[PDB]
Amino acid sequence: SEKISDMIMVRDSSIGQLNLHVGLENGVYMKFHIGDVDGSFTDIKRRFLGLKPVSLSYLREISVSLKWMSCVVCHSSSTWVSYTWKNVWTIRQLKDQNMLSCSKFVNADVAINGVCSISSSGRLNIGRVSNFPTLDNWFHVHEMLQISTFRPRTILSFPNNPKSILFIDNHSGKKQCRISLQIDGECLKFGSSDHLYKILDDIDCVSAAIIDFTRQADHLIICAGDKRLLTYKILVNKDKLSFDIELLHQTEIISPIHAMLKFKNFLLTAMGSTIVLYGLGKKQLLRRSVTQTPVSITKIVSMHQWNYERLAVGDIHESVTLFIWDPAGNVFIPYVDDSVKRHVTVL
Amino acid sequence: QELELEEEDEEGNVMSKKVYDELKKQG
Amino acid sequence: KPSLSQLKSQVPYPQIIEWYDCDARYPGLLASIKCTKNVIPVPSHWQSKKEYLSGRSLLGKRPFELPDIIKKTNIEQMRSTLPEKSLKEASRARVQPKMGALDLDYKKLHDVFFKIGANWKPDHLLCFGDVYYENRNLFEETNWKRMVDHKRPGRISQELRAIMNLPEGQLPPWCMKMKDIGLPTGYPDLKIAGLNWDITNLKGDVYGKIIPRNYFGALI
Amino acid sequence: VVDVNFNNPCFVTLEIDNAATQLSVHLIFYVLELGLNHIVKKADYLVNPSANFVLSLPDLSRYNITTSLSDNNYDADYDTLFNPFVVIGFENHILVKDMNGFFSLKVEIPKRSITNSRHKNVTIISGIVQKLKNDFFVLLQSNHGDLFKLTVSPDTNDRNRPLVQLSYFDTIQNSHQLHIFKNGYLFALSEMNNNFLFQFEKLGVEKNDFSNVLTSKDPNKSLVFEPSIKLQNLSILSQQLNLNPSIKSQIVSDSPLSIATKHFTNNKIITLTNAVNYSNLISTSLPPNATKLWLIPDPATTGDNNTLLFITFPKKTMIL
Amino acid sequence: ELLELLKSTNKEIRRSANATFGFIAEAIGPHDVLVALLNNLKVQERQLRVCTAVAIGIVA
Amino acid sequence: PGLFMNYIWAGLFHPAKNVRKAFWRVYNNMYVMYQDAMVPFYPVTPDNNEEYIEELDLVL
Amino acid sequence: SRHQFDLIMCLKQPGVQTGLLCEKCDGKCPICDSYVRPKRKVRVCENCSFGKQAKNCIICNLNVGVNDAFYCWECCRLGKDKDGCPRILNLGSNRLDRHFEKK
Amino acid sequence: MAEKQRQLKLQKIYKQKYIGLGDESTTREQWQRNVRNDTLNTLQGHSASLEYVSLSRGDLSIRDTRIHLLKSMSPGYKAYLREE
Ligand SMILES: [Mg+2]
Ligand SMILES: [Zn+2]
Ligand SMILES: [Zn+2]
Ligand SMILES: [Zn+2]
Repeated sequence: SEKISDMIMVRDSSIGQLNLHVGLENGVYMKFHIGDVDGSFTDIKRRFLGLKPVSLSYLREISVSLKWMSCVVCHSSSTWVSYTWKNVWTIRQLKDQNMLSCSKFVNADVAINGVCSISSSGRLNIGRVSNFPTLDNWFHVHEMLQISTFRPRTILSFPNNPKSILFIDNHSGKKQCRISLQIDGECLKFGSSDHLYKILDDIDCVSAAIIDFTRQADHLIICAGDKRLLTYKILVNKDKLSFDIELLHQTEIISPIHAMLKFKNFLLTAMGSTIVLYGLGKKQLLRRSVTQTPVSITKIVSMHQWNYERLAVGDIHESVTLFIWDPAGNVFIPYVDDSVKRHVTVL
Repeated sequence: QELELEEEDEEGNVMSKKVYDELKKQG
Repeated sequence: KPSLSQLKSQVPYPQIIEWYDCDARYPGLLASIKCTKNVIPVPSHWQSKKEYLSGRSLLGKRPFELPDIIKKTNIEQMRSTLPEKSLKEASRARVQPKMGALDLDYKKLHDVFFKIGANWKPDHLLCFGDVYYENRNLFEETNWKRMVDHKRPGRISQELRAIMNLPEGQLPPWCMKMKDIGLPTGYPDLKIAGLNWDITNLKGDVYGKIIPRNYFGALI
Repeated sequence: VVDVNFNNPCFVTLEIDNAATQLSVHLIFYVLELGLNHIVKKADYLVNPSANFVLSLPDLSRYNITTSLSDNNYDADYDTLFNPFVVIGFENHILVKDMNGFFSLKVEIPKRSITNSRHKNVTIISGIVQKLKNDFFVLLQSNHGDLFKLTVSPDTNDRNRPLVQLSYFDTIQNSHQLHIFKNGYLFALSEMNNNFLFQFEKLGVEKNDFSNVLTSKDPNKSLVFEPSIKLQNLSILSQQLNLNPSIKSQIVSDSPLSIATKHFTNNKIITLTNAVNYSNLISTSLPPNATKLWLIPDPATTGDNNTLLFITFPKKTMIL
Repeated sequence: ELLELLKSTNKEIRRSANATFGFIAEAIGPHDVLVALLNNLKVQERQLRVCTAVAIGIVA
Repeated sequence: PGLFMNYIWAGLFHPAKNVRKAFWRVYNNMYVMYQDAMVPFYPVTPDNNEEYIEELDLVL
Repeated sequence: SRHQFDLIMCLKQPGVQTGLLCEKCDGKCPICDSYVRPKRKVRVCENCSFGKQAKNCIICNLNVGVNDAFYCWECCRLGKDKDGCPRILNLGSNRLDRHFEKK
Repeated sequence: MAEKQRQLKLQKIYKQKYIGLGDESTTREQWQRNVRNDTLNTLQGHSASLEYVSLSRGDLSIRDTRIHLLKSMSPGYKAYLREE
């Protein structure tokens, strides 16, 4: 179709097939099998890489297990490495690294899989390429006897920042709770201290949620197992690269909560079979809306929302029921349910 | 054949909708 | 043995409980099973001592009628089955057989099932709870659902125009009463020519009118 | 199953009666008679209802233990000689018992120094037998993860009768199974997360040490131990990273797909990524506009690791 | 003639005559064979009607 | 089995014996085909069943 | 048999040997008596596999058997291949009554 | 009479092979004992369903959870846990 921006011709000494690797101006990478004796072009491969036109380069003998393989890195809006393993063609991205051009690199120090390159920021840098996603290892798994007293309970994400993630663990014996906060890809320190976590005492979280009642602050709501609902305030320091947690108040609830989410501006909990919508007040949480559910809904274990209008409610034994928000009525109205008994975990 | 309104003095937590709408008329 | 009102207080749907449910060996187990969500009741001709489908309604059963897509093959004209040849002529047709008694187009036969009607479905398919009972008339019901869809307020068909003595271009004879009483309550948004819609729209069979995202993984 | 050494295969079950009014657990022995081609129930004992684990030991007459009440197992008739023993696990103690009913040797499980009052009682969950050259030792494991060593001894003082001893061995993670290899390796199949390959550094407590050893001679003595934070009898050779149980997850990135989780046992953040991994060793500043790069082996110093690197700018070219 | 052979009291004869309607229909087509089979469904006898019902599913 | 059995539950403990013979003959076919698969669909609640397994109500 | 209601199957735990059909019964499912699409071979129990009877057909019980018996596809979809030994033990009144009227 | 005699004879063989068949005079005590014993087998038997129950009970090992589900088939097990 479009004008070629780069092209490279490679023979794999393993198979003996000739491959023609072509990059285009619209960010599309193509690959060709060249017939040897005649020269016919077979087995057409195509993948859209990015916005920039595709630049190619070639890496002679890189190791897969960390058997020889050759790979062609593909340069565009992002980088892609394009290899063949066990006669399966693979094209995957590279871990957080834009490259303008790329070449192999060998020392006594860096014996295998070394690579030197010019980054898009403009710096020249030496590296290793390590874990190629084959079909038996699609994911690269990054991290005396090593046993913790704390058990992980829930992982949360901030509403406005997609990159920040909050972690909550429970102590196995002492009714404590620790909280970690990893912004972007690194953990933050607690206040001005040395540690990377804050331990809350006399709390174990059944469920939790991070909710922005207003658009400039973020709040952690914990549901404790003692029928309490606790509000904290998350204060990330940004330059000291630290967070803080800070109690606001404690609110009493009738029943345990297993599902809670942000519904437009408030906190939407399910306690037992009751759907309760809460607003932030400065002495306690304030319940703005209370809806009772149909009779066969016994516990709610899961809910989800579609653009602050519809509500999908999941019962422990029955199934899904769908509700619509009545703004004038200030309640949720049920309008569909299911024919069989489904024991919902997540919806 | 128990909702809440926040009294501006903040201690209105233990009240009601219907109590707060009466105090719209007293206020 | 519990009484009937005693048993009705234990359940959320006391209209499901009847008098013979108190003769159960376990009325409390029986009554809670019946009021479980999505449990369908026992077919109701258990009480009767006649015979399932032995009533008078079966006298009026019509012959089978082909789905309308299959009528396009034209088999009904070539073999007539609704109401000949002597025994000598049948005997003579075995030693001298006639060929091509059916003139069916083979490309039309295949394309009925696979091209024209790959997405064909019958108009009535009983839903989850709809259990069949003896005097049920499914023919009336598909006629009634089709009667609701095509037929609309704001048009009157030619068949009724012959009966009413109301030809086209003409205000229907309750026009004056809706000038005296008013517009229909059940149609807030009905615009009628001559009351709240222009009189030059009073045109043919129409005099009035109601004037008030793709799914995940949809096929391209 | 019992190791019967080509005689008649035998096996032992723990069984409860599904219809009976009171909870009662039976210990049952079954012998396949190959001469008659059928399974016979040999023995049937009532045991304490907290029975939850059974393990078969080796033929004890090989190790000079006298398995009959007779002081010498020299009667040499076939019925008297075959008498297998098994280990039964209970709440807070163990038994070794006889097929022929002669013995019932009770030893209590050693109890930990700081016990959490939430979970009351200790039970056996897995075990393994390894034959030594003139001896054997049985590795038992509790639901707290403590590894215990059991030994059965000839008891020269009394009548040459069997004698059972337990000691603390090490503490590992709770396991479904244990396998010992002939090279002296131990494989533990964990119930949660990572798998482990160990090796035997020491063989544990010697039988003479009276202070650290419970015996079946006095079957009511208790022994408090403290678990060791470091492994004294074993060392780790390998782990296998397992994500089981994964209870909660978020998606960090969409291009390429990366997910964040926690490791349930050691409480670390785990990130699974569909990218090819890059490790930045060193980075250096460069003049501003650069486009392309070449690496060509240095022809000057032959048989040497020297290399030429060419960087090109739109006006200029650099050689290095 | 195979149609007259279906009245046989032998089960091999009826079973292999029904196989033969398949081979004849693969050569000369379904619809000459369908008409003779459909008209054979009007007899009183059950053996004849059950063997022509087998043969129609073979032709199909 | 879960959607089919919605037609069957009501007749298992009906007052009439003829209702109850016909419905247990269907239950027994279903049970031979699905002993393990019927388990999520039994109409048993804690009010209905004295010995109801409390492990079914646990949330992880 | 699907047709004669006085015939009695064994239904014991199946063994390792295979049940045979005669030339008159060849190609039939033992359960539903269907002539088409065979899926899995038939295994008979130990007692049905001993002696002079083991050579006989497992459907009609008198003639000598030559080929193997198969469950059809639809009996394997229903699980009826796992119920037990599908061998008929008695002869049945249809067989018996012809034998004594004739001589 | 012979078609009715088969279905009587086959009801006994299927009731011995598979425990939980019934007919028309099954007590609720008999029926509910069947439903409980089938459900406890499933919770014990599928290994995801073992881990779900063992974690949320907060048990000390997964094998302690398997013996709790298998002893619960016994009618005298509620009284055993109550006599501790
Ligand atoms: Mg409810
Ligand atoms: Zn048999
Ligand atoms: Zn035969
Ligand atoms: Zn079959």
